[PDB]
This record gives sequence, C-alpha cells and structure tokens, in this order.
Amino acid sequence: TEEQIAEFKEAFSLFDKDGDGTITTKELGTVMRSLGQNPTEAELQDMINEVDADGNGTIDFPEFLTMMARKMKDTDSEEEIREAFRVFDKDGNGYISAAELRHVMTNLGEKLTDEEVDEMIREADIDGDGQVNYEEFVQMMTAK
Amino acid sequence: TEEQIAEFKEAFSLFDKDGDGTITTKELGTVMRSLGQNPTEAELQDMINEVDADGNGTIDFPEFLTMMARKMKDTDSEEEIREAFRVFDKDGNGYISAAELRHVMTNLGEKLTDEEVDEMIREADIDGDGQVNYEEFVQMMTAK
Amino acid sequence: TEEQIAEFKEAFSLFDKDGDGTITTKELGTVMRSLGQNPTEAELQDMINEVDADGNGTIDFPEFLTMMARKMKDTDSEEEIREAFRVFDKDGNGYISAAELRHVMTNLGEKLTDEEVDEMIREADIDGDGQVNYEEFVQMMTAK
Amino acid sequence: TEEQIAEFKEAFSLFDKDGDGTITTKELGTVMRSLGQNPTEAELQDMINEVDADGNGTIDFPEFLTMMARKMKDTDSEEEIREAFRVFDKDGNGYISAAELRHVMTNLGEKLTDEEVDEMIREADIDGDGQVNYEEFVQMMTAK
Amino acid sequence: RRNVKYRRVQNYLYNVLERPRGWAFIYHAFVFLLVFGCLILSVFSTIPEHTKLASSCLLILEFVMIVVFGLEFIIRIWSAGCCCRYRGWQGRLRFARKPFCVIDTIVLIASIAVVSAKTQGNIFATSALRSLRFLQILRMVRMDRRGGTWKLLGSVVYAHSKELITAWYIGFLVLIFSSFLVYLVEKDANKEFSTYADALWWGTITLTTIGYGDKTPLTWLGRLLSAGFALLGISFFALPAGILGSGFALKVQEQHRQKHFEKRRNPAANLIQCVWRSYAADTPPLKTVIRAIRIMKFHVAKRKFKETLRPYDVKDVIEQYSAGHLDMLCRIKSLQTRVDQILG
Amino acid sequence: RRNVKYRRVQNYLYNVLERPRGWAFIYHAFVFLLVFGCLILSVFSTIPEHTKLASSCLLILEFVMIVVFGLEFIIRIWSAGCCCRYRGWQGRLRFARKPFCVIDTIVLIASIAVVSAKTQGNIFATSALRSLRFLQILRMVRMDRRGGTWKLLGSVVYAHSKELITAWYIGFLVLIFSSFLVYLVEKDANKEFSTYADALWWGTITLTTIGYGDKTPLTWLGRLLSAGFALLGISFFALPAGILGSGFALKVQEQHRQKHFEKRRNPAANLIQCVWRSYAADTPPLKTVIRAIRIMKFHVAKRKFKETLRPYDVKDVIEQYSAGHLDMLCRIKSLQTRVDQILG
Amino acid sequence: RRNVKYRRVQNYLYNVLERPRGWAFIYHAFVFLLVFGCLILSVFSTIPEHTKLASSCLLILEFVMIVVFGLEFIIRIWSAGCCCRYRGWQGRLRFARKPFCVIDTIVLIASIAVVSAKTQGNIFATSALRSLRFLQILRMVRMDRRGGTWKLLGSVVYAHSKELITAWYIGFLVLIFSSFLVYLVEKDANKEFSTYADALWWGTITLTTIGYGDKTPLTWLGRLLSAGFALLGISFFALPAGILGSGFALKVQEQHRQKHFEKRRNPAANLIQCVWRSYAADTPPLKTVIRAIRIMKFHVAKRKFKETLRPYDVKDVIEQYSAGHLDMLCRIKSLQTRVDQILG
Amino acid sequence: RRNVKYRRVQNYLYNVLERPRGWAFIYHAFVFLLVFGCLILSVFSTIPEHTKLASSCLLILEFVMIVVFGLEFIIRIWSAGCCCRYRGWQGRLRFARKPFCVIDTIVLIASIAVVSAKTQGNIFATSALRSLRFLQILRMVRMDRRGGTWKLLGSVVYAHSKELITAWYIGFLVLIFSSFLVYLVEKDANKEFSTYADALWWGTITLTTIGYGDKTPLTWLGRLLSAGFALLGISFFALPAGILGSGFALKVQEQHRQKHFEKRRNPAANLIQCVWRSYAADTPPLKTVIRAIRIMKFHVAKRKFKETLRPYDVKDVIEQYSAGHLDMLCRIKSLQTRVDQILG
Ligand SMILES: CCCCCCCC(=O)OC[C@H](COP(=O)(O)O[C@@H]1[C@H](O)[C@H](O)[C@@H](OP(=O)(O)O)[C@H](OP(=O)(O)O)[C@H]1O)OC(=O)CCCCCCC
Ligand SMILES: CCCCCCCC(=O)OC[C@H](COP(=O)(O)O[C@@H]1[C@H](O)[C@H](O)[C@@H](OP(=O)(O)O)[C@H](OP(=O)(O)O)[C@H]1O)OC(=O)CCCCCCC
Repeated sequence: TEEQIAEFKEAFSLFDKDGDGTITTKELGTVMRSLGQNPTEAELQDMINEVDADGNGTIDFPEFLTMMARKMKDTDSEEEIREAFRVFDKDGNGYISAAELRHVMTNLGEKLTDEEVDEMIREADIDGDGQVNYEEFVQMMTAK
Repeated sequence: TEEQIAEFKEAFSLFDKDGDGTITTKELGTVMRSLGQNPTEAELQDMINEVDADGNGTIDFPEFLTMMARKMKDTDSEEEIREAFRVFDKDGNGYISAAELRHVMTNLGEKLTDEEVDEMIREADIDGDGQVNYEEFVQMMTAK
Repeated sequence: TEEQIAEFKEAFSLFDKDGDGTITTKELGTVMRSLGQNPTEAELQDMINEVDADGNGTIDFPEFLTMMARKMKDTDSEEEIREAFRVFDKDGNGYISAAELRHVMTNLGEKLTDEEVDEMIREADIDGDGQVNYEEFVQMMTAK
Repeated sequence: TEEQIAEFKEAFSLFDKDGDGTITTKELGTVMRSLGQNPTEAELQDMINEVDADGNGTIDFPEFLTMMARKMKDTDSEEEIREAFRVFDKDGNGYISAAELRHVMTNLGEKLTDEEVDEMIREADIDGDGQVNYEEFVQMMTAK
Repeated sequence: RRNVKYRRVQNYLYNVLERPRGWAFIYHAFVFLLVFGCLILSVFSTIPEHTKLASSCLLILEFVMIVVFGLEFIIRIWSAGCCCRYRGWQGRLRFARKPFCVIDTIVLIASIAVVSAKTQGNIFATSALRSLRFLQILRMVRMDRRGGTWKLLGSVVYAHSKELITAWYIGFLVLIFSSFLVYLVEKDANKEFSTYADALWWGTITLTTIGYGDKTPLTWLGRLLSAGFALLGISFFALPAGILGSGFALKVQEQHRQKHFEKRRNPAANLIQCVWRSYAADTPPLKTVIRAIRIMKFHVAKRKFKETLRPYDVKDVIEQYSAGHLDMLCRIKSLQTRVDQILG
Repeated sequence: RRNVKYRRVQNYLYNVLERPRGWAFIYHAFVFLLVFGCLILSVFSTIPEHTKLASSCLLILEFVMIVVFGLEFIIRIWSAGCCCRYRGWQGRLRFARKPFCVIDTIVLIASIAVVSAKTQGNIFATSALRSLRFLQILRMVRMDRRGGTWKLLGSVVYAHSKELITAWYIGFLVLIFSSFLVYLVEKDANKEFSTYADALWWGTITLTTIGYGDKTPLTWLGRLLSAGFALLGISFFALPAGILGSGFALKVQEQHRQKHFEKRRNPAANLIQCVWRSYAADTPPLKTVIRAIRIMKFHVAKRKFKETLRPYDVKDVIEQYSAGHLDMLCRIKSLQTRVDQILG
Repeated sequence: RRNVKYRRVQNYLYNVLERPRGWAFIYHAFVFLLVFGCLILSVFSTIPEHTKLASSCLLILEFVMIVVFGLEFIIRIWSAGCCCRYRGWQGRLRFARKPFCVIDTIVLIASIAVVSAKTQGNIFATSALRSLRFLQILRMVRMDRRGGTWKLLGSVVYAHSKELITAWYIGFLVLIFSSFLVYLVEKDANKEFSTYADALWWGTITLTTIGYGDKTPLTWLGRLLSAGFALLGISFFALPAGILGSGFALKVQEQHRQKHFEKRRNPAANLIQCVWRSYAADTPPLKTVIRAIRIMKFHVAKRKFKETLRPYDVKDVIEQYSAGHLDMLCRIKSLQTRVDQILG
Repeated sequence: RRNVKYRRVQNYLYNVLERPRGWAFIYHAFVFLLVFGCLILSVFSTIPEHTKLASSCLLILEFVMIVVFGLEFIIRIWSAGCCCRYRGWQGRLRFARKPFCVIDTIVLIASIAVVSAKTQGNIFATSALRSLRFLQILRMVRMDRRGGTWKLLGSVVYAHSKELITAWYIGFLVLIFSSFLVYLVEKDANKEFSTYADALWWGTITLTTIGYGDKTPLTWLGRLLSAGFALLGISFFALPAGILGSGFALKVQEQHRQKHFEKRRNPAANLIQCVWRSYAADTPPLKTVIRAIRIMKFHVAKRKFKETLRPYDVKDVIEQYSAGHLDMLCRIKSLQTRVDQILG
C-alpha cells in the first residue's frame, strides 16, 4: 500500500500545512475556510475526536491512517444505513417514496443540492408506483 | 364565475399593490398596518403559509384563488367547530352557558368586543336556563 | 352594625386617602410603604383581586364591605387550617413537635419573629413529650 | 487528649487568624487563596454548614472540635464508600478494572493527579485480570 | 314559545335516547333489565317444568316490550329533530334508514308477529316464534353506540397482538406436551387416557383451570407431571386475561391523563372569535380585506384544532420543551452578539 | 395536671378507637378476630353435629363480646372529648347519634337480649336469637370508616366502566354462543344438555373456570367446540378481575407519587404565619390596617391550599413549566429591548 | 422491463413470504389454519371411532399440504432474490441452508415419505407414519421469526425473575403447609387423604383452582382450614400470571411510547446526506479533502444512529434537559461577565 | 503468589457461595434441584406402594446431600475470608454463628443422625427419621438471602393494603350473601345445602373458582342466583391476585427506571477523589489544613451519597428543575438590574 500511504501522508501534509505532526482545531477549520465553509468550533471538535482515540485533542498521523484504512463497507455500517432509510418506510413493506425522500433530504438536515437529490433519485430505478427500494441505495453506497 | 374571479383579481391587486405577482410578508403586513393592526412577523408567515402549498414563501394568484374558491361550510370544518364549542360542554348534555361563554370569549384568545359578544348571544335563543345550544351556532356559522 | 359600617368606611377612607371610591395598586402599596413594608406589584395585584369579584382591577367599597363582613371562623377555613397543620403530622397520630414547628415557621415562608413563635408555643399546652395538639391551635385561631 | 485539643486550638487560630472566635466565609476562603485554590462562595458556604449544626453561619470552636473528634472509620461511612466503589462494578461480581477506574477518576469529578491515581493503583494488588478488589481500597481508607 | 317548547322537548328526548348521560343511563338500564328479563324468561320457558308459568309471564313481556318499544320508536322518530336535519317527512325517512333504527323496526315487527302468531297458535307459526324470540337481543345489541365495545376490545387486542400470540403459542405448546406425557404415563393404568384425544381434552381442561374432574391422573408419576405442567401451563393460559386487563387499565389511565391535559381551550377560543369576526364582516374594500383575514384565521384555528385531535403524549411535551429551548437559545445568543457589537 | 392528664388519656383513647394508627390497628385486629370467631362459631352451631359444643363455646363469646363491647362503648362515649365538641351531656348525646355509634349501641342491646333470652330459653325467643346472631357483623361493618372500601371499589369500577362493560358484554356473548353450539352438538348424545338452560348453566360454569363437572361435553365435536370457546370465554370472563386489579395498582401508584410530591409545605407555612400575625394584631389605625392585611393573607393562603387539594398531575407540572417559560421569555425580550434602547 | 418485472414479482413474493405485513398475514393465517386443521384431523384419527373418516380426510390434507408446501418452497427458493445476495446457484444454495429453510425441506420430504408409505401400506411403514405426522408442527414452528415468542417470554420472565421466584416460593410454602394440615385434620376421617402424597395432590389441585373434586375435605375443621389456605394459596398461585401479564402490558406501553418519540429522523437525514456527498466526491486536492470530510460525516452519523439504537427513556430526556440547562447557564454567566467588563 | 492465589480461590468461592451471579446461580440451581428431588423422594416414600424403591433411592440422596453439604459447609467456613474479617479461628467462629450458617450446620448434623439411625434401625429412631426428613427444606430456606422473598411480598402487600382489604371485604360479603341465598333457594330441594355451613363451603369453593363439584345447585332459581353471584364474587376473589401482580409489575418497572437513571457517578467520583487526597495528606501547617479540607470533602461526598440512597422519583426531577429555574431567574433579574444601572 505504498501508493496509498504516500497519498495519506500527502493529505496529512496538506491538512496540517506544517511539520508539527498534530492536527489542531484552528488548522482543520482553516482547511475548509479556504473553501468558504465556515466550520463551527464544535464541528471541528467532533472532527478531531473521531480520528484520535486517546483524547489528546489532536489528530496524529497514525490515528488518521487508522481512520482512513478502515473500509466504509461494513456490516454494522450497512445495517445502520439500512435502518436510517427504513426510518421513512410506510406499512413495513420496505418502500420509500421518491418525492417524499426528496422533500426530506431538502428540508431536514444538511440540505442537499436539488441536482444532487435528482441524481440520487436517478441512481436507481425510481419508477414502479413512485417508490424506490432503499436497499438498492444501501447496496450502491456500500460497494465502496 | 367571471364576477367572482374579477373580484378576486381586484382583491389581489389591492393586496400586493404592484405587478410583481407574489405576495411578500412586508406588503401583507402593510395592508393591515394601513388599518393600524400591527401584524407580527410570525403572523404574516403563517398567513402566507396557509395559501401557498409549494413553500416558495409567497402567495401566488392561483394559490389565493384556490384558497378563496373553497367553501367554509365543510363536514370537517363543521365537526371542528362543533368540538370547539363542546370543549365547554358540562355533563356531556350538550349545553354551554351564555355568561360562561361570554367570559371565555372576552378573556381567552383574541378578545371579542363586548357588543360583538352580545350579538353572538342574541343571534340565537339564549334563554332556557341560561344555556345556548352550540349546535345552533354551528348551523348559523356553517351556512356560508 | 352602624358602628361596624362606620369603622369600615373610615378604614376605606384611610386606605384610598381620596374621594375616587376605587382602590388602585399604587395607593394600596403606598399604604404599607408608609410603614416601610415595600410591597410587590404582584402582591398588590392579588391583594386587589381578592376583594373584588368583577375583575375591574380596583377594590370598590361594597366589595371591601363584603370581604370584611364574612367571618374568619368557617368550616372550610377550619378544615384548611387543620390540614395545613397536619402537613407536619408524624405517624398519623395527630402530633406536631414544638421545636420542629418553630424551625418550620422560622425558615419556611414569611419568617415569624422569634418572640412571636415563642408566644405561639406558649399559647397552648406545649409539654407532654414535646408535641402540641395542632387542633388546639385551630380552635384558638378559629374562635374569631 | 491535651495534645490533640492543643493542636485543634492552634489549627483554629491559624484558620481564623483573629480573636473573633467565629469562622466566616471570607477568612476560610482566604485560607486557601493563600495556596491559590480560588474557592467558590458556595464551596465555602457548604464548608461552614458542615461543621456547625445551629445554622448561625459560622464555625464555632466547639463545632470544629466536634467535627474533628469523630473518626472517619465508621460503619455508615464504610458502607457509603463501598457502594461508591460498587457503582462501577460489572456483572455484580465485585470487580472494578484498573484502567477504567483510572479514566473515571481522571475525567469525572475533581481530577486526580496522574501520579496520585498511579499510587492508588499500586496501593493494592492490581494484577489478576486487570481488576482490583474495591473492598481492599475500602479497608485501606477506613483504617484511619 | 309553544313551538320552541316543542322543539325543546324533542331535543331533550333526543339526548336521553341517542346521547345518554346521567338519568338517560337509568332509562337505558331499565330497558336493558327488561330485555334481559325477557331473555331469562325465554330460557326458563325452554325448561319443560317451568314452561307453563314461564310461557304466560313471558307472553306478558312480549306485549310489555312491544308496547314500550313501539312507544320508544315513535318517540325516536318524532324526536331526532335536535339536529333539525331529520325534520320533515324526508328527514324522518332519512333517520329511519339508520342501521340501528332499521334493526329496531325489524325487531319491532318481529315482536308484533310473535304476539299475533301466539294469538293464532299455528304449529309452524309457534315453532317460528320459539325461534324468533332471540331477536330482543338486538335491543341489547343496539344498546352500544356504533359497536364501541367491539372497537375497544379489538384496539386493545391488536395493540397487544405480539404478547397474546406469544403467550398463546407457548401455552399451546405446554398443553400439547403435558397432555402427551401424561398420556404416555397413564395410557394403560388409566382407562380415561385411552387415546391422545382424551389426553388433549384433559390437558385443555386442566391448564384452563376448569378441572371438570371427569379425567384426572391416577398414577403418581402422572400426578407429578400433571402438577409441574399444571403450574407452567396454568400461568400461560391465564396470561391472556392478565395482559388484556392490564392493557385496558393502562389505556384508561392514559385516556384520563390526556383528558386532564387536553389542548382544546385556546384553539377553540381563537376559532370561535375569528369565526364570529368573519360572520360579522361577511371602507368597503377594507372591510372585505378584514373579512378575508378573519376567514383565514378561522381556517388556521380549524387546522390547529385538527392537529390537536392527536392525543397528547411525550411527543407534545418534548416538542414544546425543545421549541422553547431553541427560542431562548437563539434570542440570548442574539443578545450576546448585540452586546458584543455595543462593545465594538 | 390531673385534669390535663385525664384530658390526655381521653385523647389517646379517642385516637386508638376512631383514628387508629399502629398499635390501634392491633387492637382493632383483635376485635375483628373476636367478631370473626363469633361468626365462625355461629356457623358451626348451624351444624347439627357440633351444635352442642359450638353452642356452649359461642355462649361464652356472647358474653365476651358483650362485656368487651359494652366496655368499648363506655370508653368511646367517655372519650371523644379530643375535639372537645362532644364534652358535656349535650356533646355526648350529639356523639351518640353518630350513625356508627347508634349502630353499635343497637348491636349492643341486641347482644344483651340474646344473652337474656338464652337465659330464659323461650321457643320464639330462641328462634329470634338464632336470627339475631348475625348482628355482630355490624361490628365488622362499623370497622371501616365511612365505607371507604365501598367508595374505593365504586371509584375504580366507575373509572373503568367502559372496559368492564365492554369486556362483560363480549364475554356474555361468548357464553351464550358456546352454550348454544355445544347444545346443538350434544342435545341428543348427552342427556345433560337436554335443554338450552342446561347448556347455559354448563357454559356459565365452564367459562367462569369453576368447572363443577356435573355437565361436561362427551361428543368429540362438542369437546372441540368447548375447548375453543373455553379459551375465548375464559379470557373474557377473567378479564374484569384483571382490569380492576390493574386499576387498583395504578391508582395506588398514582396516590403514592402524589403523596411524595404533595404541595402542602409552603402554603401551610404561609397560612400559619399570617394567621398568627392576624391573631396578634386583633399607631392604632396602622395596627388595624396591618390586621386587615394579615387576615387577607390568611384568606389567600386558605384559597391556595384549597387549590392544592387537587392532586398533582401532568397538569400542574406543565402549568408551572409554561409559567416559568413565559416569565423568562417576557423578561429576556424586555432585556433585549432595553439594550436596544441603549444602542439607540 | 420484463426482467425488471420479474425482479419485482420476486421481491413482492419475498416480502409476502419472509417479511409479512397486511395481506401476507392473511396468507400466513391460511397456512396456519391448514396446519392446525391437519393437527386436529390427526388427533381425531387417534380416536378409534372417527379413525375411518378422519383417516381419509387427513390423507387429503397430506397431499394438500404437500402440494401447497412444495409450491411454497419452490416460490421461496425462486424468490429470496430481493436482497440479490441469494441470486444464482450459489446464492440459492446459501439460502437453502437457512435453519428454517432446512427445517421446511425436511418436513417436506417427511410428508412425501408419509404419502408414499400410505400408498405402499407396510406395517412398520404405517407405524412410522403415525409417528411422522407431528412434523407439520414444524410448519407451525417455522411460523415465528427467529423464535420471537420465546425471546419475548424469556425477556419478560427474566425482568420479573425476583417477583416470580418470590411469589412461587411463597405459594409453594402455602401449598405444602395447607396440604399437611388438612392431612392431619383428615388423615383418618377421609379415606382419600390417606398419605401425604394424596394431601399434596389435593393441595396442588386446590390452590391452582383446578379443583377436580376427586379429593375434597369432609371434616368441617378440614373445610375451614381448606377455605383459609385456599384464599391465601390461590392468591399466590394466580400471582405469576398477573405479574407476567402486567409486565407484558407495561412493556407494550413502553415500546409504543418509545416508537412515538423515536430519534431516527435527524441522524438519518444527516447520514444519507453526507453518504451521498461522499459518493459524489469519490481543484483535485480540495475535492479529495471534501470527500474525506463527507466520509467522516457519514461515519459520525452512523455512530450517532448506533447511539440512538438505545430506546429512549427518562435518561435521554433528563440528559438533554441538563445539557440545555448547562448551555444556558454558561452563556448567560458569560453575558453577565461581559456586561460587567463593559461597566468597568 | 501462592498465598495470594489461595486468597483468590477463597474470594472466588465466597462469591459463588454467598453472592451468586451467573454461574453461581447454576450451582445454586443444582443444589436446589438436589434438595427438591430429596423432598419429592420423601413424599413418594410416604406412599406404601413406592416406599420400597423410594426408600433406597432416598437413602442414596441422604448421603449424597450429606457428603455434598458437608463439603459445601467446609468450603464456606474455609472461604468467607474475602472480607478478611473472618480469617483466623476467631473469625471463623464469628462466621459460624451466622443464622444461616448455624441453621446449615444443624441441618447437617440432623442428616448425619438420620443416616446413622437408618444404619442402626431402631423403632423410635426410625420414627424420628421419618420426622427429621423435612429439615433439608431449611436448605431450600437458606437459599434466599435474608428472606428477600418475604420482604418483597410484605412490602407490596403493605403498599396495597387498602385495596387488598377493600377487595377482600367486598368479596367476603359477596360470598356470605350468595351462600345464604342459594341455601334458602335450595335448603329443601338439595340434600347437600342442608345447613348454612354447607352453603358457605359451596360458596367458598364456587367463588374461588375451584368448583370441586361435590355441592352444586340443582334448582333453576338456585342456578340463576349462583350464576349472577358467581360472576360478581369471582371477580372479587380473583381481585387480590391481580392487584398484587400488577403491583409487582409496577414496582419492577419503577426499580428498572431508577436503576437506569441512578445518581451514583458524580458523588462517587468526588468521594473517592477526596478520600485519596486525605489519605495522601495524612509547609507542614498548610499540608495539615489541606488534609482537613480533604477529609471534610470526603464527609460531604459521603453525606451526598447517603442522600442519593433515596430512589429517584418525580420529586428529584422537579426539585432540580425548580432549582435551575430559580438560578436562571435570579441571575437574569440581576443582569437586567445591572444593565439598568448602566443606563442610569
Ligand atoms: C355496582 C355498580 C358499580 C359502579 C361503580 C360505582 C358507581 C359510581 O359511580 O361511584 C363511583 C364514584 C366515582 O368516583 P369520582 O367521581 O369521584 O372519581 C373522580 C371523577 O371521575 C372526577 O370527575 C375525576 O375528575 P376529572 O374529570 O378527571 O377532572 C377524578 O379524577 P382526578 O381529578 O382526581 O384526576 C376522579 O377521581 O364515586 C364513588 O367512589 C362512590 C362509590 C359508590 C360505590 C357503591 C358500591 C361499591
Ligand atoms: C401477612 C400480612 C402481610 C402484610 C404486609 C407485610 C406487613 C408489612 O408492613 O411489611 C411490609 C413493609 C413495607 O415496606 P416499607 O415500609 O419499607 O415501604 C416503604 C414505606 O412505605 C415508606 O414509608 C415509603 O416511603 P414514603 O413515605 O413514601 O416517603 C416507601 O416509598 P418510597 O420512598 O421508596 O418511594 C416505601 O417503599 O416492609 C417489609 O418489606 C417487611 C415485610 C414483612 C412481610 C412478612 C411476611 C411476608
């Protein structure tokens, strides 16, 4: 994984922008401020807390490597996403409406771009009484 | 309904006072400020939300037309008003006192003018042990 | 009751200090401010609300007369005071300690003067295992 | 106990630093401010309330003597400490992990110095699957 | 006056008949006692011994119910003008097609036919009367309003479907097994556990705590197995009654709590206020705009009331709590920001 | 001293008699055991075998209760001065007309008459005594205070009226139907299901899980129908016991919770404080004004206490929550407006 | 289209088979009725009288179930492609090893063998068939999903372990004691309380409210003791049913409340949003950084959802309350300090 | 090492014996099964038929329990050093006087004597053994810890005392009345309702849903009265079981909720922290002052923990709510006043 570890080291160098070796809240916030995201202090706090496991308050290079190495496609993660989709299942028949899903994504939580939600809708077979099998979405977003 | 649609268009022109075609919170508030009502921002927000069904944030002419076309005399509306009156029914015998009703209207909610509550009392047969059949009020205010 | 009504009229004249005939919050507050009590606005509000029964916001002379005419010695009032004393009854045997009562009066609620609580203690037979029959207090303070 | 009472009198003289004979919140706070602890007003209030039993608001010399005379090794105190340790007992088998205990002391409550928690760990037999019998700690800290 | 009085008597009679409360319950209890006594008398007439006195006493009840029920039907038809939607010939006809009213008239004509045939006394007629006697039970049936008992029972059963099913399955298993074992233990010693059907009957009766006593185990091993499985299966078979009873008590508790903290007052007051405002408003253009605003306020209050139809629960309290918390949060953050600007 | 001591003994005896708590319950339990033993002895005397020994042993109880109850009535009359409203001849007479006291004296004279007639031994007299023996049950009756048991039972039944009624109706239907079907299935094969009255008796006993066993179905189709309807109707007939028991448990839980979080402390303290203030106040005009204020404070505290009579519920907690929320809202909006004015 | 339609029919059939809801429950109820009728017919065939008609009617059911179940197994195997993990020969084989599926095929081949041997009619074969008939009960067994009934029953029993144990111990004591006393009171007068084993049997049946009636006390002292201990032990023996039923009702109430106020909405929305963001992002370096951030957001939302798995309780409400309180406290103390600095 | 290992084995054995959790429950269940099998074997030996095989099999159990229990007592005495308060001869003697331990040794010597006398075989000896066999039940008795079952049952009964009493009184009344009426209705027609004692026995058995069937009403009026009073009294007699079961379920629910939201964490952490601080502190005068402060902090944490002993309820939540509300109120009023001063 020499290519992968080299990419991870380059990414860490871009993140910290210095030779300190520890990722602080200020630098992580600036990384996205360069893109005009305006991160919150609590947002950066949970960003740092999710990589490190010792509670030092900074993201060390081995911790970031451990975070990146693990694969998103996991049984626990797949079940969590499946139940997240089932949250909006009607009659327990495993069907979620396309338009209802669009409205839910647009209004609740971090609003998705209209075009992006449209691609979500088109990424699978949306016809068939207006319902889309959420498990197809789970399979599409669990393939890594 | 050419007379009715003409009246609705004239009313919309008076409401918006401009050719924009959309009713904003500021203009709707000014409509009543001209009469010295001092509307609240949330009041205007729910005023706009009740006509439109797309969530754009403004009242379009077709939306106002749809709101106006529907008749107040509805089975659901009649039941809602009937239960609203029954809220103050004693012993489950379908009787509400005239004086108790007067006090409730005067104190709770948007206070009614004393003369107006008096007309409410006189609009039906109020005698008969001081109780007034609320269903008579429902019939009077459901006739359109 | 000519002597009594004359006394009530003189008391009302002292209370209002003017010929208006209505007792307002400001004047009632000043009545006790003359004695340095520093009444609260809510205190005066409930003071006025307890005499009048129409909600006008002021104490009329007939309302004050009605308040004064009624006798403190009442079955409902006696029961209320009896249960108030029973609040601190232990084992359901109808006994309240003298020292515990003293501490409760001193700390909880409008603090009583130490000498006044001492007179309360001495007003009845306090000996007999340190308990005082609260019903004796009820009889003493229900005799008018 | 002439040596003990002499030590207590000297300690009280150091505490109050004056001949008033009563310990006030300000002086008690200054006692620790000399060591840079920065006590809180509520902290000093409960400090005073725990010695005196009359509610005067100050610690009298007899009250401090009564507080000091009583022995920490008590059946009630031993049971309280035992249940405090059992708070973190898993499976009801009377075992508490060393590392979990270290983390709990470090994070929750008044943080303990890392070296001090290390001595806590070493004060008894910590090996044996990583669990330490809390009752050994109770015996060590109940011996006076 | 006189016609208004007539209107009143009709309203009062309509409430005592269709919407009982208080004394109306005493009248309905009287009618229920009459119907139940009729059923008891019919059952007694079934007995050959008492069929003589019971027949005559029951005949009296026939006419008693007949006359009483005919009078009640006449009053109900004459009444039901309380809503005024059933006034006039067409309104009375519309009322008469109510399922309970059509049922009542059918029972009425059946009773009339029973009396007339008892007068005639034909063989086939009298057999038809022995059969048509049960109809008075429809009077017992009409008693409930829109089958409220059935709806409540079904609601509570459905809510506890998993527990009733789980419990019943486990109990059935227990029964089958215990029946079988005893049967093995007693197939030969006892002549009453001859077939497994007999053992199943014994187990059913045993676990259901009926215990007729026709079949009981005799071998001591059989009695030991019967005791153990009796304890288990008895708990299981009595389970559904406890589950349903507890569910009923909890639902009553919930219902009571919701009634105490119902949200009807403020929406109702606002609704009536704006409704009367619109009724009054129904310069000219300013008055028309005010009328539109008042009608909109009425519709909004109606929508809020329809929302309040949903019974109060943890959802509503936590919702209002969180709303209040967010309002205070945003307002006080704004105040801090404003004070900061003042500092700047 | 001596008279104050006498007053004390009378107060103590009044509490142990009329307001039992702790040991008074042990004395009342002793009296209950005596009365219950008298009832048991009377029942045994009903039996021709034991009527000899039982009669003599019961005679002893007659006098035992007689002497004990006469002593207790004497103590109760001599006592009851705790309130001092019954002191003196007129007060004792007023006490003696208490319904329970008049009942007690009536039972007392009845027991005296029973003993005297047993002494005389007349035929009609002795028959009257066999009839007058039950009266000691009024002692069991007087036991409860103002029929608290009846009031509690009625309250819980009324609260769950719909469920008891729904359940009972459904169960009745089940019974009738099952009885009938078995009857059809077994009218001929079984000689005990000869009439529908017999089938109704079998169904009643079957679903009520009594199961005497006098009537049991013999045909296997009858046994299958009996098993199915047994499961259904047994659940329904056992339902009312579960509903009422659960309702009792829930009401106990609610009473305990309300007791733990009762609101009596602050209103009580304020009431007593202002009451004593007024008692003390009962320049001169300033003192009179202060007296009026203190009497008003006493009346306000009385009104607040009467309000607190209502048991705490979700209503009170949500009410106080909303009140606090509105106070903080208005105050902090005022602070924002003030700071804004400062900015201006 | 056609293959997408085929996919659809397979998905629908998979839901109606493995994840029933609504009409699927009606189909499963039909299959349950068929299996239960088969069991009833087998039991009836046990009876020598009805073994003739019952045998023929049951033979029909053999094939009926056989054909129906073979068809259902074929559909289940052909279906189960809804997840697409069982498509292809290897996927179908993986599905076929499901414990319920292997059980179903075993029952299937057993039924086939029963029919074939009934055709042949060998002695040992027919005995094996009389024994292999019960297997259809595995169809009743497969019915439940992963033994949900057993898991629910065990959960509620374990939660109330102390009460079931306490109650059962006390009841056992009661039984032993009452049995013994009656035995002493009736060891000689009654020939059925000859040994203490007989008394224990009588007590078991008595307290369990079975009351066969084979043994009943005859001596009046025995009847008195039996009545008292009957009241006590009956309460104790009926206790476990009430405890478990109430526990079931309370757990249902809790589950319903938690469902109404479940916390799935916001974490789910955030999770899906960031998951799609990462799927889309999967200058170049800026896009890669955004992809990493979006994947981290997805993982955080997954962690929050896993946290929300824990059912809502007093813990969560009080936790959020205290959190809000601490935020307002710190913020408003900061505002006071800031305003103070302004004063300085 | 070796002695520390010995200490460990002793601690582990002490927990598995006196403080079971998990596998220790499996060992205790094994011992319970052994004792229960001994009781069953003794009961069977009571039977003249099985007294031959049962006697020999039970003899084996005598020694089996004997050897097992002697070993367990030896282990318990050798163990119990977990606390170290029972180490040494004096500590072992102190442990041996534990009521359960003295009971255990008494049962042990009784079993030894039973075996020895069975060896000798004296007449009076063997009678004493038939009597001394029950002692193994003390092993069943010792099972529970400090009579937890009795304490729990008594607590729940006392909490629901009014309902059990109300219910039982009403039920008793029902019984007496129904018995009497049937007796009047059937005193002559039925030979089994000859005396009122017989009617009382029938009513007891009837309402308790035992229904032996020895006495059943024959007259149809008697059957009607029996049915009505059966419904009433059956509900009343089954009431106590439902009340107690529901109370048990509610108490379990409450205990579970309190456990989930127990307040032990922060007081415990503070207590341990300050305790270690004091243990460490046990210039010189500054260190002594710090030691006094740390000991005071330990005592305060102990007091707070003793306060937290009280189970959490509505009281604690409302208390903390009101405290928070008053803090915010006073602080924000102070902020408004301060800002006002700034305006001045
Ligand atoms: C045989 C038929 C039995 C039917 C039942 C017996 C027939 C019968 O109806 O009486 C029961 C009755 C009901 O009690 P009660 O009406 O006072 O119960 C209150 C009543 O429901 C209030 O209206 C409720 O207030 P709200 O609206 O919610 O605001 C209140 O709830 P809450 O405010 O406290 O929260 C309830 O507590 O009062 C007796 O105890 C007399 C016992 C007579 C029994 C005599 C025989 C035992
Ligand atoms: C046979 C007669 C049976 C009658 C029942 C048995 C007779 C009997 O009375 O004992 C039960 C008794 C009651 O328990 P206990 O008094 O401690 O119950 C507490 C008591 O009610 C407190 O006063 C309550 O505090 P508070 O005021 O609300 O503030 C507290 O509520 P909470 O603070 O926690 O919230 C209650 O938990 O204690 C036993 O367990 C001994 C079992 C003896 C049983 C021996 C035989 C089994």
